[PDB]
Amino acid sequence: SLDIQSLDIQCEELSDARWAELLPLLQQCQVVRLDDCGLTEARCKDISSALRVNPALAELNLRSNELGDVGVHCVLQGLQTPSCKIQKLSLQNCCLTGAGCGVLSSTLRTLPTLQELHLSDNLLGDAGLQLLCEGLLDPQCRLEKLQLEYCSLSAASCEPLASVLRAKPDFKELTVSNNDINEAGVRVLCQGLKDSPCQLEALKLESCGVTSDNCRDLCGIVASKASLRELALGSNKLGDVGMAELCPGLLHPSSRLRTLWIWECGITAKGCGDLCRVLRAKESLKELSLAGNELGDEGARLLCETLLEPGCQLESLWVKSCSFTAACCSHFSSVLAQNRFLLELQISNNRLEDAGVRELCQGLGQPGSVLRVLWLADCDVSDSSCSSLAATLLANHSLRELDLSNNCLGDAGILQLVESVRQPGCLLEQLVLYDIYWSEEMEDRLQALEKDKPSLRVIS
Amino acid sequence: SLDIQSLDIQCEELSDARWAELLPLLQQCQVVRLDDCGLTEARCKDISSALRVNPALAELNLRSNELGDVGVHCVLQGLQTPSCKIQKLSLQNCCLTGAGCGVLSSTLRTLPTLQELHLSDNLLGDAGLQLLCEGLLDPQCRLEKLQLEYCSLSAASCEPLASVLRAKPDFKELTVSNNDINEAGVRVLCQGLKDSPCQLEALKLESCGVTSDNCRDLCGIVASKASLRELALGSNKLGDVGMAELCPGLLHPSSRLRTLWIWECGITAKGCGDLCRVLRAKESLKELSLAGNELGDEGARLLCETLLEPGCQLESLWVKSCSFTAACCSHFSSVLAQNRFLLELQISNNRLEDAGVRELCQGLGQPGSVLRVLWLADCDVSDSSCSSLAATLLANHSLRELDLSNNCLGDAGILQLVESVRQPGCLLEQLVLYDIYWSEEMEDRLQALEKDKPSLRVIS
Amino acid sequence: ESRAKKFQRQHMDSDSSPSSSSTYCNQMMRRRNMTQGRCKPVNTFVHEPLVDVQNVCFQEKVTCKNGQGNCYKSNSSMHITDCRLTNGSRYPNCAYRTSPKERHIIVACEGSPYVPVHFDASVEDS
Amino acid sequence: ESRAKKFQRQHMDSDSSPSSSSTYCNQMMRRRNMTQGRCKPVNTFVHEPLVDVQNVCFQEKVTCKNGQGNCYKSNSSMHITDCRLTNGSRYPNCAYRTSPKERHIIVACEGSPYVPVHFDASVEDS
Repeated sequence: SLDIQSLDIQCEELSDARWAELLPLLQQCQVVRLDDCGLTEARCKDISSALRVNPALAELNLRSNELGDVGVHCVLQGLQTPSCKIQKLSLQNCCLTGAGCGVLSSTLRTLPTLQELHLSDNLLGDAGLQLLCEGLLDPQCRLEKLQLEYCSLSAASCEPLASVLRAKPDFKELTVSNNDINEAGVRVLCQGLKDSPCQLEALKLESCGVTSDNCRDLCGIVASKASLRELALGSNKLGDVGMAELCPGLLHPSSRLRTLWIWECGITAKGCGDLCRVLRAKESLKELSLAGNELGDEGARLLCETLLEPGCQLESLWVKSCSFTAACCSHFSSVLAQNRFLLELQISNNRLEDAGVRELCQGLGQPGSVLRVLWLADCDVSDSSCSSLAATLLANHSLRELDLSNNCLGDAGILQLVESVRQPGCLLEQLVLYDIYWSEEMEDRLQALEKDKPSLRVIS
Repeated sequence: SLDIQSLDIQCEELSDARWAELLPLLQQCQVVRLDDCGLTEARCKDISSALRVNPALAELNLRSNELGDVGVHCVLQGLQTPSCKIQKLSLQNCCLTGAGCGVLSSTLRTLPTLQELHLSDNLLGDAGLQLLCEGLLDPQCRLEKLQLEYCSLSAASCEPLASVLRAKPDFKELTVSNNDINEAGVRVLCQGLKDSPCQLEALKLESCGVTSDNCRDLCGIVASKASLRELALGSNKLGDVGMAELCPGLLHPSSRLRTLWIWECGITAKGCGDLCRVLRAKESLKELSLAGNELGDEGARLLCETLLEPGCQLESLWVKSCSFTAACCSHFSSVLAQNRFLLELQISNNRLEDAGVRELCQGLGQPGSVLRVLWLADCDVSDSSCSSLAATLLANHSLRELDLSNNCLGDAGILQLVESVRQPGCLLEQLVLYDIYWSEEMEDRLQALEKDKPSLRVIS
Repeated sequence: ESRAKKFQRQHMDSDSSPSSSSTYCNQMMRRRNMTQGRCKPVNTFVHEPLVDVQNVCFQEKVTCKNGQGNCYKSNSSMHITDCRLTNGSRYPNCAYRTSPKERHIIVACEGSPYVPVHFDASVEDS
Repeated sequence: ESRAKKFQRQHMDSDSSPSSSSTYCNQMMRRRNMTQGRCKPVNTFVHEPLVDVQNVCFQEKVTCKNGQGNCYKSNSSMHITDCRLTNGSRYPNCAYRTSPKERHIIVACEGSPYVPVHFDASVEDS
């Protein structure tokens, strides 16, 4: 037999009466998530007792509760019975401090089933982190995934983390985004990964003070870890020079990196050129974010050129806020008309205008087009554009999701979209319309449409 | 706020008190599965009344309970509320008959949120099915996925269904496996599809009396539905001539078929060669089963040649019971050493022998190899290839799952495996060892391995 | 849910301090159901009494961004917090930058009673 | 769970008819926990009283498939059902062909009491 139960509560105030009703579920569920539910120390003692008797528990997520160091202590005590099989634990945003790290460190020595630990948004500091790493070095610690985003860590934390990476051949994911670990901290971690036999799958160092020179360090990692699937380096001053030092590693035959997150990295049309050589050579690279880089219309041309030749098998391109204008849209139009791999284009927050959007609609309207998701939020789309969009919604049949949020539409534009989406032959599943003013009359028509066609989700 | 709860019970006898404790969860859960739990009529009125006050319900699965036409009728009334949002409903193996199809059909007209309906393993018969299609035809019926396996349908059921397909532009999945709809029924179904504007995603017609001539009908479906992702035609007498008729459609520029399931279709090396023309030309084909076809070593050679050419990006190959010998192993060995797309190889039930297995190990042990899952059950493997298997489990680091079920391994060979998999350096996550005899002492050792290294699941 | 109650859900936070901390938007965007299905890209919360925001409907008439007539700019600057999705965010991980400030607000107003149903813009004119 | 109780779970079905229907294996492989994580590819159930299978441990000693000594072939042919996973099955959808037959069984025996802990094979010698 099999009996699998899960409980996932978010952003609810839980009365004493509801809490009493939940306790037997806490004793039974494989998965318990109680996110932003106002949990206090006293509830942490109930949680502790319930988990002591739960032989089924594999996942516990208490993020965004003011547990504090005392609260976390009580919850960890609940994991210390011989029956505990927890595999995943999140204590993100739980008011945990350096003062709670001793108790977490000792616990982590005694939970060999535990594979994933989320400690982000907790003020741990370097001393707490160092104390933690002592537990993590224990042969009984079998952690594979560790998230330490916004933990108040500096370069002093990187030596301890490098030592944990060296000790764990089974390590899969490290996130240290939003800690000012800086050039020396990034170098020390990279050496740690290079030294380690771990088949690492994901590394995230976004907003870490990663520098252009650190791209030589990361080059080494991308060249060295054929297991690496995801590399996220957004909000660092990498520059075109950084791209030039990274791209050699990305071009190694052994690299099969799937996802590259380099939004807001100081990249321009020139680094975009370096990346286009990678796109053309590496069909493994499926998802690319260049959002918030000043690529301009020349960056867009270079990307689209590569997207129009055999080689590139990119599936999702995120190019929101890239300083694109209407003048790049004939190139993206050809891409949508011809490229059979690209399924998702996020081009929000670009001044494409009605002219540019109209051109996109022309390419996507061509028979044989495959695009599934198109994000066109804040692209200066007016009611003019809506006739083109309405036509494309009936001519194209691959699109499943369309985002038009935060554009200057009103009732007349939306009416035209409605007249297309209402039809049985329109197969659109999601239409995103945040931040758009429509009348109470349009609101009712939308609610009517929702009710008459529940397969279409209209989000606002 | 969000409150998402689920309950999933399979193969469990539920006392009147256990049932009393569960029933409140039926009022709250987004997903309710109660599979083979001895459900009765009395329990159906309970379910009905509980579900009527559930505003979260998206999925209801009551498979393998003897509900009967009456039980089912009861449950369905629980679903007729103005806030019903049910999207998926399974009544598979529930003792429904044609007698209960009237009410089901009428109920189907009243649930526009319903997208997916499983009716497999119910003796519906042609008359019952025709009564259902009357419901399905209602423009208020918004079903996109319908499974009717083992429903006692004949060719007479295919024009009713063809009419439904013609009526539904949003239709996605049709399964009619294990009904003798035969050459004529298959033709009629394909015509309904060709005529339909549906962007169909999955078509399953396994054990349906599909003929070689029918492959010309199917060829037209594959050529004309660019949305098609999965085509399942196993256990049909397609033959090499059928394969040759399918190939032109599979080779169509527009086709992006992802999954092709043609196990036990009378295919030999001849049809295999025609199929290898499709594989080398269509990188979109990711999963292929030819299990149970007599391909022989020539068929293996053709597949391996194709897997060593650029355009083939197959990720999973299922060639269990394909009359391969140890002679095919040098070909597969080169694939494992050189190919960078293939992640899963099922080669069970082939006379590979110890010699053939060591050769595979040589290939997998090579630097740069990527395979994740290897099934070698019943491949005449003995203790003599265990030093090779043990060595590979340390030299290769991509493999995550290994199936050695139903081989002639003893304590000595198993011990060599344990010696490898116990090491922190070994990143295997699943080891399958069904029908293998080991001592009480080996049993103790394996149970300890399980406790001591819980990231590794040993299955038997 | 009226667009009037929706305006309250998405834009009113009377009882909170003006000086929002760096984690306010991640919390509030979630609590007020603007991160379900898709992450709302930008949103503004107003830290003023509900009646004060409602009165704006009787203050200076201005043109809405979409060219409709019935928007109104507040007489006075109000304590607001802007929430803006980061350029790295990917559903279901919606991260927001929090920016509290004092600005005039522009809302659209509709109905009987005549009430805010849309947050149009904020204006820094001092 | 002891090895002996494992053997009862995986291979004993004393109470059911020898003439298993086409759906027997689908039901039984699931109920007896042999479709968790991975579908067991082949299995045999014995439709004889537990004492009859236990008696095999005291019959003809034969070599086990893997070369161990303590396997026993039953003097009598017994009512069995073979369950074999179809060639198209893919976890979690485990489908089985059901084949009822009469055959001698070979089991491994261990312990005190000396009981069946492993189903080794069936034999057709007549």
